Amino acid sequence: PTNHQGLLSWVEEVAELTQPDRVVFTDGSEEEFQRLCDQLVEAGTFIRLNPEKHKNSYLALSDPSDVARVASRTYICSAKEIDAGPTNNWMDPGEMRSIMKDLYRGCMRGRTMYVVPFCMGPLGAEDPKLGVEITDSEYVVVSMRTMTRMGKAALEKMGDDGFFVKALHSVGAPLEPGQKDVAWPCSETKYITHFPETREIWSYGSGYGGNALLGKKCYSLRIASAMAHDEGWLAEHMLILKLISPENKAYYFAAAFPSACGKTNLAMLQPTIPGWRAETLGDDIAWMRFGKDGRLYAVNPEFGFFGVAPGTNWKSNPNAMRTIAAGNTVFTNVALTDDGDVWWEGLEGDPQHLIDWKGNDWYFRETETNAAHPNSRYCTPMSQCPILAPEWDDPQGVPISGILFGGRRKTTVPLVTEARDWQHGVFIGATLGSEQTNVRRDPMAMLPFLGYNVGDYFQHWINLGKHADESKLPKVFFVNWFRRGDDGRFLWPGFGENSRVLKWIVDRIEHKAGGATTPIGTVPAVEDLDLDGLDVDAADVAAALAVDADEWRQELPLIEEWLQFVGEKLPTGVKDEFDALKERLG
Ligand SMILES: [Zn+2]
Ligand SMILES: [Zn+2]
Repeated sequence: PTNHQGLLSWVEEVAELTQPDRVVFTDGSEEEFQRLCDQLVEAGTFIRLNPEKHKNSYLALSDPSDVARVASRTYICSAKEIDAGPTNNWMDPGEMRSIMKDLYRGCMRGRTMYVVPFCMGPLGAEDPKLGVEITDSEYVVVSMRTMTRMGKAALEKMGDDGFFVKALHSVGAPLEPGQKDVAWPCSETKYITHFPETREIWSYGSGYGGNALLGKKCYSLRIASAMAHDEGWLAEHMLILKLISPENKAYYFAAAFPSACGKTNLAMLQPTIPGWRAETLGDDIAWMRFGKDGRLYAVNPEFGFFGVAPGTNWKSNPNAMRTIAAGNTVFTNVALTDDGDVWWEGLEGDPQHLIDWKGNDWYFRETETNAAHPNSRYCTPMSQCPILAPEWDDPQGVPISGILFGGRRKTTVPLVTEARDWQHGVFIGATLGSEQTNVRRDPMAMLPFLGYNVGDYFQHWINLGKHADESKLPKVFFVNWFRRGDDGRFLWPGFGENSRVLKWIVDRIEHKAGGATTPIGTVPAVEDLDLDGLDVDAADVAAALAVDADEWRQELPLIEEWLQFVGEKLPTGVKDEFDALKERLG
């Protein structure tokens, strides 16, 4: 019962409303972490995994109704609907508060209310962005300890009157005295609400992932994008990659991809060409701000990895596997092996029997249901990653040389393209297309995560570049690892071989590589790429890099219909780039 009167007043007001059995301020210590884990094992929420294979690690199985972030229940409650905009779900904030305050009344009966102080980004910073999550979920507390810098240090940073993001959460499952709880409490009624003006997050009904770990997307992207809008910086859905060349020079890249585009594989790249090395500072969120020298510097505001498990394996991402191998991990909805290890679809091992994510027996080449839930997760400290860059915890961040945007496209979009200038780069991000069941637009990979109007967000990107030293700005590139030939072959082998594309990108930044001037930007010819040691058909690489005018003419009305959907706040500068592309295509 410490504080910081503003924090204490808020906690008292919330507890008065939700009526928990007791209030606990968390300190982030190892002692606390093990105590909370013991209680989770006792509740059945966790089982302890075999410590010989994952030290200090646990498996949680969720209610099948609560297995993912729920976009349709996620809201931006700005004072005016336009400031939420077409990529957001809006409700009048007074109306929303009436609904949610009703839901929160008595919602924590029979439960401990945890008050969880945390810092987004390195503690060493001057004004770090601070938050406090109030939650009635012990699972949330433990995962927040991994995903953020949680506890004592953060609370100290708040001082006696420091600003912090108020983040309120309940699973919405009050208990009567002596009532037996379930392993994974939740509600059929869910809201994940953001109040951008006041920098507040209110979540109810889910204990899962981005709905409940309020640093993960709610703070990192939604609230932070609104802060960045007002304060002159960028909060983005980007991995941060450090690439080191044979001359032993480091280059930092920030890269945004939508889901199902192999983003984690790239973040933990093992280059396949001699003399090139890669290290990571993060694989999800990047916060970028101009430094004194006029360059853009990136910091990872998170402290852990929260990755989709299925598809992660030794043969495609051994670095992720090695990070997980060091333990201290909470797994959610993966399968349990006979020796207390874990498994998920895509992983090596061919286990003959498993217990699946619903607690049922599963048998190899027999059971027709997935052993792990398709959205199952590992939650693991970043500090364990064997290719973690030494700069990972530097509050000054790292200077960004290139910003990459990527998506999955069978046709049309070449393997790599460089923007003509910053404004063109913004257009390339703003019109990022990726395959859906045909092409979904996911601008900067932020479609579900913007804290304000998408058009205003594009204008913000435009403004930051206009007012910057142009020579200091990151160069912008678009990458498509997934282009296919008419017969369905993959034109580019991908994975570690993506290091060859990254080498072209570095060389372009240094003016040491050429390329063709095409209507869509600068695109290398096959001979501009290092394919030495790579058994690939040059004709396939040529096809991967082709820019076909007829294909791009068909792309135009898709882009135009997206730009119309962006609505009244679409920047003139984005429309300018559309018009210029159309003119160049002829
Ligand atoms: Zn994802
Ligand atoms: Zn992500």
